[PDB]
Amino acid sequence: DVTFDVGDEYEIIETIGNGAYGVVSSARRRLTGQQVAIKKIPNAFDVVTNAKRTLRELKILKHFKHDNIIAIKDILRPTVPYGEFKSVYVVLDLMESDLHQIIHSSQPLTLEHVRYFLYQLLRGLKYMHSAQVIHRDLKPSNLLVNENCELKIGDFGMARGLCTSPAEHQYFMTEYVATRWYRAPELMLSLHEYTQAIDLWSVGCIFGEMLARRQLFPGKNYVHQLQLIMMVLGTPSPAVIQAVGAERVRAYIQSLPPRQPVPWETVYPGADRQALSLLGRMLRFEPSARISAAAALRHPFLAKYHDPDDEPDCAPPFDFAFDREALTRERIKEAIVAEIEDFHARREGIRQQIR
Amino acid sequence: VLVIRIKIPNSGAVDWTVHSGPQLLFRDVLDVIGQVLPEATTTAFEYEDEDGDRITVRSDEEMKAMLSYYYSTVMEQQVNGQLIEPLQIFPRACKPPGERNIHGLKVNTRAGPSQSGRHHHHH
Ligand SMILES: Nc1ncnc2c1ncn2[C@@H]1O[C@H](COP(=O)(O)OP(=O)(O)NP(=O)(O)O)[C@@H](O)[C@H]1O
Repeated sequence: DVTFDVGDEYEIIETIGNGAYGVVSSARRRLTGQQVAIKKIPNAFDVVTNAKRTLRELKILKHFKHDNIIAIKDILRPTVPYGEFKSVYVVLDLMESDLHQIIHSSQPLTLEHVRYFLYQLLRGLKYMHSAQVIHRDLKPSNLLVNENCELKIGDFGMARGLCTSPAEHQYFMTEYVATRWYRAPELMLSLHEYTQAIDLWSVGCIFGEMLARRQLFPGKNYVHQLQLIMMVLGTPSPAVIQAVGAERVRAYIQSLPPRQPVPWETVYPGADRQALSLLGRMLRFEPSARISAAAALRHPFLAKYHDPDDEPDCAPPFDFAFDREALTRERIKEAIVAEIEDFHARREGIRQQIR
Repeated sequence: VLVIRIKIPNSGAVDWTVHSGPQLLFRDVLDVIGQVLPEATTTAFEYEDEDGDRITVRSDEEMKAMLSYYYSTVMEQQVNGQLIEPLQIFPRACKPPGERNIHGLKVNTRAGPSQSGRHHHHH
């Protein structure tokens, strides 16, 4: 179902990118000649969860303006007619590649590339985290990159905010899905504590990935993932082992010999002193011992790029009520249509420029 | 009605004529700013007090103190029948890359979701 009719503002050039919930293509704005990405989301209201995920994606990206977070340049107005409007078209910055493609190539990635990539990632996150937004699926392929090493965070469909009042934990895990490789212990263990720290486990994995140029914990299934981690980190302390909410994985946690951590200096033998020190501060079982993105920006490893004035918070926090968990499919379409209209309706050439 | 004047470097000024209203939000400014300054991202803007001292607005809250001062400033002016000055704001110049003191990366051939990979290309 990938057919792009964007017509007459834009000219489509090939196809770059694929996934669920949409297909992306390179395009050129006709008269200006500006190069963009266009992401078609075919039949985007047909399924209540895909519907929420779409509305969730538009509202989040509209809220942000940051050089390290991917930006919506345009959202095509419904073409003629409404006619049970189906596919949504969103225009974005054209990004040439992604960190996964970079990390795994025969191309050199120096310590200096990892410093600058890690810096930019942490920058955008400080921003997103102060909006009280947790990305929740952060992996090298979701981080877009271009020839000049600009790094921009993508893929906000998995992002959720809050956590709300004591509910919903539990239902915090619905719908979602994510590779277990970047998944955080509290998401693995149902630890009933879900914060922006979730993303910082993922950063540590990405950071380690960039140093070794191979996945840090590529688990083949659930306990294997749980095991691969425990190899290097050792077993979780009794306090976390007792904080496990289900299955009981607490059982089989209660089992096994208590293991000990492996110093990052052996797991990455030839690796920078500072990088390892920061990597260590990010990967920890307890979310509360994990360094923040805001504080990580101040680590000596990043000292070269650190600019307090250039590292903004996101001014009003994002408001995640509008949570659609039941919230009938049609009213969701209305809201998605409610955006795109507002998006255009906020211009408003309301101003005059002195000659 | 309120007019905000946006000083834009080496160009001129933009005069934004607000609704009214209420209410003016910090974002409403940022959104107008980024709209008149398309090639940049602006998270912040300053404005001058009686002393001529720049005072920065990073959010709502501080927005409210700008409006408070400027409204005082407005009261006094045409009480004396003086010509009413627009509220003038100076968008804080933010760095482009910029941040990257040095280097590039290849995008021609990716392939490639490797592990030890990746087996593909082309050119
Ligand atoms: N702005 C962009 N510039 C260049 N490539 C992009 C851009 N956006 C997305 N892509 C590529 O297209 C792919 C699909 O876009 P994406 O937004 O991730 O789809 P989706 O709704 O996230 N599907 P999924 O990845 O399964 O969750 C991405 O993985 C990118 O590799």
